[PDB]
Amino acid sequence: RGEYVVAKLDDLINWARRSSLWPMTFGLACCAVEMMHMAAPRYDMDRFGVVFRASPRQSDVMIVAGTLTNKMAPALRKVYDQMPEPRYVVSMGSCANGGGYYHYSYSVVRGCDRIVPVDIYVPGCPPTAEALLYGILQLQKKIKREKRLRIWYRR
Amino acid sequence: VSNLTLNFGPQHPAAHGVLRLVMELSGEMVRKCDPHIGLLHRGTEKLIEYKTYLQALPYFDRLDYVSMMCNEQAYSLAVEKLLNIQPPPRAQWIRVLFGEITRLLNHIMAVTTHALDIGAMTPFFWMFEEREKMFEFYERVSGARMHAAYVRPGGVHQDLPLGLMDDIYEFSKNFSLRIDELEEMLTNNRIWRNRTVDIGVVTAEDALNYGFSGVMLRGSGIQWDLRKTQPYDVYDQVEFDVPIGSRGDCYDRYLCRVEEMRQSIRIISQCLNKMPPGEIKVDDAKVSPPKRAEMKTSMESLIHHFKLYTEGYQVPPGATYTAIEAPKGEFGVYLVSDGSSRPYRCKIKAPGFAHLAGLDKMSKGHMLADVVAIIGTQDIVFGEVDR
Amino acid sequence: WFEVLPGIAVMGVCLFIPGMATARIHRFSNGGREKRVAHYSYQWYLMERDRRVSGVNRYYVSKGLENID
Amino acid sequence: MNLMITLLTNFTLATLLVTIAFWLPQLNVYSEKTSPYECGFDPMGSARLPFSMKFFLVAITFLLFDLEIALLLPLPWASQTTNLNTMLTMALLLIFLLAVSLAYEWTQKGLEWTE
Amino acid sequence: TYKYVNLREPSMDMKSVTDRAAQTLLWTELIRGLGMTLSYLFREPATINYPFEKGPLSPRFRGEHALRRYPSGEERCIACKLCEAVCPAQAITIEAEPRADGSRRTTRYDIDMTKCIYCGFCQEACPVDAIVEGPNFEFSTETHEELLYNKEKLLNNGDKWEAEIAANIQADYLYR
Amino acid sequence: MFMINVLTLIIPILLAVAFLTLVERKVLGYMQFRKGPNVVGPYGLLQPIADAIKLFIKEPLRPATSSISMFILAPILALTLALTMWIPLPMPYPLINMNLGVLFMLAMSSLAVYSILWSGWASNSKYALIGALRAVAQTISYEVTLAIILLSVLLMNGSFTLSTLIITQEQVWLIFPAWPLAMMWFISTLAETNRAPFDLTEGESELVSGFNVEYAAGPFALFFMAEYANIIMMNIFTTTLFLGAFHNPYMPELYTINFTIKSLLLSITFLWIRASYPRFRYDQLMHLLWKNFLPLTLALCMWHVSLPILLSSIPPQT
Amino acid sequence: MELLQVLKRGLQQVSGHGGLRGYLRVLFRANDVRVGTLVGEDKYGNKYYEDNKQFFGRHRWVIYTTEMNGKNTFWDVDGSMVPPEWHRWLHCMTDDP
Amino acid sequence: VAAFLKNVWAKEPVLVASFAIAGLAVILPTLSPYTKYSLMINRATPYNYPVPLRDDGNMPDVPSHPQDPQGPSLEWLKRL
Ligand SMILES: CCCCCCCCCCCCCCCCCC(=O)OC[C@H](COP(=O)(O)OCCN)OC(=O)CCCCCCCCCCCCCCCCC
Ligand SMILES: CCCCCCCCCCCCCCCCCC(=O)OC[C@H](COP(=O)(O)OCCN)OC(=O)CCCCCCCCCCCCCCCCC
Ligand code: SF4
Ligand code: SF4
Ligand code: SF4
Repeated sequence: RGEYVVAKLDDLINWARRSSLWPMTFGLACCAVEMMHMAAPRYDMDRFGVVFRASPRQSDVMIVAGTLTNKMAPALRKVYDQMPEPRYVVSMGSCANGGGYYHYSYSVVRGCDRIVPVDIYVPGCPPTAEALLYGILQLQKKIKREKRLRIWYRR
Repeated sequence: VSNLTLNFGPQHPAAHGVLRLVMELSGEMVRKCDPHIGLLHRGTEKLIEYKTYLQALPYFDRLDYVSMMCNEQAYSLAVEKLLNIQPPPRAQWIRVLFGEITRLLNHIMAVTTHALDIGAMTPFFWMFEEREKMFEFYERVSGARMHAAYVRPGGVHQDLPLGLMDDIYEFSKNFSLRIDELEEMLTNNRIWRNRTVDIGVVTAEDALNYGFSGVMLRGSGIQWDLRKTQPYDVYDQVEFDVPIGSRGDCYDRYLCRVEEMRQSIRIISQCLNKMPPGEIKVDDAKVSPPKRAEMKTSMESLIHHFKLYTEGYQVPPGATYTAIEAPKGEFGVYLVSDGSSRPYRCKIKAPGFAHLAGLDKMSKGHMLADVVAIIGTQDIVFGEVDR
Repeated sequence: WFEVLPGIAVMGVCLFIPGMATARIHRFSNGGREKRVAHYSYQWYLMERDRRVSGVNRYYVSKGLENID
Repeated sequence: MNLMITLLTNFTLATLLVTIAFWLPQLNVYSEKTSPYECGFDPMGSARLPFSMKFFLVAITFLLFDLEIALLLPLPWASQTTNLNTMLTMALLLIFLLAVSLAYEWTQKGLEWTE
Repeated sequence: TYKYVNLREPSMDMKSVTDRAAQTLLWTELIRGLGMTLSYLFREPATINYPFEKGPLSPRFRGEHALRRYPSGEERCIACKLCEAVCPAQAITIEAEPRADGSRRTTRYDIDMTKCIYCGFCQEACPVDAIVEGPNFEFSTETHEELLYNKEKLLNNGDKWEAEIAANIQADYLYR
Repeated sequence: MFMINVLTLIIPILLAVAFLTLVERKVLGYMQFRKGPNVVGPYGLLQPIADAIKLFIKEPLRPATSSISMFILAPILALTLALTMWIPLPMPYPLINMNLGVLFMLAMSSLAVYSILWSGWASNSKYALIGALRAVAQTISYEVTLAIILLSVLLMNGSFTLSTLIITQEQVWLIFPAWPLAMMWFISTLAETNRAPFDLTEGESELVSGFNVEYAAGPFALFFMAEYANIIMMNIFTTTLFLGAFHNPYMPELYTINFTIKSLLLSITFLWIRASYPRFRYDQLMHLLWKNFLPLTLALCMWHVSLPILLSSIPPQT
Repeated sequence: MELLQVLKRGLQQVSGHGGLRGYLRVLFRANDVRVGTLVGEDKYGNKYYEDNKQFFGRHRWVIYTTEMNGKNTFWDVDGSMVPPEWHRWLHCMTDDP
Repeated sequence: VAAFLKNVWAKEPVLVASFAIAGLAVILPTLSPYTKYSLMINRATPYNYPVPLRDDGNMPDVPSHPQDPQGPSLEWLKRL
């Protein structure tokens, strides 16, 4: 029986792949500062293995923080669009998660769903660094149950 | 032919906001730079026209998010000025206190992120720890972390929780030691200095025509301040002294920001010594809501509550321009009020919107690798510039 | 504070293994003692002389004074 | 031959590791291919290029200064002979000559790097 | 007053320029000063383990939007529409049909936590303190659907913790 | 038996790279007043395996290369050089004892730049080209200077053997006879690697490592590999050249221990320098080398050609 | 001379806290291994620990244990595992448990 | 001279010190007393087997038995 090997290896590539998950910080607006406080020493990211590094090609997952204007949106989807095929999007802040304090006028896009698909919505304005961190952890716990390979085994 | 057209980059790891940029250059030298601003523009001023004064205030919080209680102070001073009100003294003092605290924030950010952009991974960390202590103050004060208003027209509401000024004192005690630790971290570093010495200088009159107001005019000649010349509140009384520099060299501007942090410590101290125990909000029931004890059990307090929330206080018509000293330089809102509840047309003034327009001349003489430092040196937030 | 020093210890084992490796492997594969160093032709000549006079074809066993007897 | 075995190995492990690194990502669980890649228009990064003489000249002076460096390289063998006078004379002479080249190029408009 | 920096006379006199050739040349200030003030390393870093430890907060902190009710719960909300009227994001909805008893409550009371900026205004405006910003920040829903709250979800949020909120309000009502 | 030697040499330098990256993240962490990774495994010892197998498994990701040759050449070259550089380094015993030696390391270190020319060449992105040309420029300019230093500090050995270096070190570390040239050669070792201050970067900058560090995925775990391994090397070759311990035969692991400790501490100083100081702008760097280092190297050199004949001690070529 | 006190701190905490296997348990559970501090009013499966006040910010800490809501298992630790009142007193909201 | 050197040593210490190391490195090998020692050392190390010559019918010196002193003596190196 090889399905034991299947599930174990799943927990291997999954275990590691989630344990690191170092993203890129898109950081449009005042949610970006709070994110940096998640990178500050007190709430520090590194303990959890998340690394701070900037490039869409190295990017494991993406954090959309700040308000997404019409003018920025296409560039955003390009940054999404050159990325390692396994990828995840975490929407930070009331703005990007469905329009926040604006949701109106014109230039602002309403939600980041209308641009790219999204996984973890973390509300707050800004979401307290603890809350954002809880969002990343919950993303990890979405990575646990991926069970991606044994359905490639088609059983 | 030669030249080029290069473009921006999406983020440095600490990036606050994104610009594009188009620089027509020569071989590793920039002849023409033309920043494209307006990338992040959320259309606040159109929104404010649709929402009453008490409602539109968080816009004046988060248009410039880094420095916050300052912008609060700007809009509040505008509505008070136009509305013929004075806040009670204790309100003015608290407002000054958190004003200079906020200035300590925006300065420590500007400096540290200016380091992280250039190199120097660590000072960002050392100091933003203390910044986290600062937000630890806000969370007690206003009941939230960053954008929480805690400022109104006719004075602040919800005075300090019992035991706050002790913590304020305790931070203010050794902040001096820590900022001096930064001054050994830099300032005689051959690297940081020798990277920024003569880059992006400015002539005083030139800065006046380009309208720079802030650490720009400070560090380059032309001694000027709004704090000293046009005191807008009890911030007049307390003693302190502003720095200047004679080299106009962008290094002077740095050191001026530093010394403004230190002086901010002086102002915080004296403020902690002078605090009168008067009251929070003004006593006029129709400008600002009553506290709940009076709200209940008393009729007129209830009415003024209910209407003052639904409709909101009416402001007589007039055109005002108020200007304060915000850590990015002179900040102001131009209010236009139809006699009404809502405002009508209010255009904020972003110091970054001026300073940014100066990169054309300032960056004319240095190659792009230091155009980095040219942008980062003048405190700027592309959330404030656009609006 | 101590977080880094175990990692540094592991770097110490990790850079310290090839030294003891190569040294012990000389002191084993090459006989009881070190491998000769042939840099100059003379020393090589002496090596292959030891080789020929070993009868083992190896310069490990050096014979000895009594081999003439 | 021994070091040549070391080169055969060290070239293998390079090759092997490279191969593993190509297999596994396109041996991965699901590989999906859509997005267009525009080589397209000239201003994406930079634009065109008017390649500038400075860098090339740095390559050049890297040559001449190499040549003088390797011409100087055998000295540790030569520092011991029965003629010391001549030795000092032409070693100090030679690298002094290197420094003469450098001093000349440092006097003319060369280098100076802001242009 | 003006107190200005960098306007100074660098001494080209001897014993200053000694330490200037020493300074440029030998990197003493760089080495000693910086390398040592980083060798300041040993101070116990400030980091907190978030699952197992949590940072400080305040009784006035603003969490998520729990509705409250009286002892012997009446649905403390009167429907009076204020919290909706002062919402600076406009995100609230109230429709109130007088119920069986003749007292008035809300049929649909909704919030978009997306749109919500977490002011605190709806916490000030409620005459009876029906809605209060919770202490708990508990979030990270997997769908844009899940961030929209019915009157029902807000109730169940209120039932999940009250004596919490009762402790906060009972603490700070003297300030408001 | 011999392939056992090879494997015992090259596998531990790879493991050394992984756990090195760990120590990097930690030292920078606490240096920055914050704990490094604790939550991958205990204390952070599972972090490399994470980085390893994940960073291998993320899919190849872009673009049309335009050269199938170079793209799969450059990584193989960068590794192969980084692995064979370790051969002569003395240890108690070299594993290949070469008469010339140190200039062989110098030579391959000179070859190491084709991975940058070709790597940055096959991008098909005309910006990564320019970036690569520039990085080649600074690496090459510090291949000038360094060579002259070895050609000086060696002149107290008397031969290139790289073994006799450990014989010279017996009485006094070579740091004392020339400290300054050792200082210049330390900073020179910072040069090629482009550790801070000398690194290029993200945000706005030349972004050579933008596409260089981005592109080629797993093969970026390779360039990653050769860069860090090469670092550990230059630290070790410093530890051998400018200092060292006493070799007590019959117990070589003693010298191996002491050697190891000093080398590791030196690399620690690399990672914390990178924490410490900002970066130079590019031209100020290149002509900082041309301004000052190279002239003073010439002076110290000729002073080491003329010195040993003064004091009448000129070294004993064997 | 002084270091013996240090190794007595570590030796003490590992000895008294958890026993032989307990150090590995709590260690992989939470990479923070702290001296046993008081008791902390267990209530549900999750156990609480309030430090002697030695230092702020990391004042107090918790282990979530297992089985909450007859659902999930250990290794799933996150927020919201704390009940409301322990959410209050664990966040510095109030100094009274 | 004095002002010139003070100013070039105020501005560019690396270059002044470089010329100092240079010049002193030029002159000092001429003056120092130890020079000849190095030469006599370097000549005292044979790389090549000393090859005998027909003794009889010669002027006596550099005698047969290696102990017989008449030849050159590096004893000055034996104690130095
Ligand atoms: C008695 C007989 C004769 C005896 C003669 C003896 C004479 C001795 C005289 C002194 C000898 C030389 C001393 C060292 C010189 C090294 C080169 C140097 O001086 O560099 C300085 C240079 C100055 O920079 P700048 O001012 O920009 O340039 C001037 C250009 N007009 O550049 C700089 O300052 C910037 C360089 C910064 C490098 C990055 C930071 C490095 C930090 C760590 C450095 C220390 C490492 C120590 C080694 C570690 C272990 C090996
Ligand atoms: C399309 C590209 C295809 C090729 C890709 C290649 C990728 C890797 C390229 C980089 C690696 C280059 C390696 C060069 C090795 C040089 C070895 C050398 O010079 O060793 C010196 C040593 C001297 O010995 P010594 O100490 O004097 O004496 C011993 C005791 N008497 O010497 C000895 O002990 C004798 C050793 C002789 C062994 C034969 C050497 C053959 C070298 C063939 C090189 C082929 C590759 C060329 C480089 C390509 C670069 C792109
Ligand atoms: S959600 Fe709030 S804090 Fe975040 S970007 Fe929008 S306004 Fe700023
Ligand atoms: S806190 Fe939210 S619901 Fe309340 S008034 Fe503000 S945006 Fe509206
Ligand atoms: S203000 Fe209070 S009582 Fe009035 S409708 Fe809103 S929640 Fe209900």
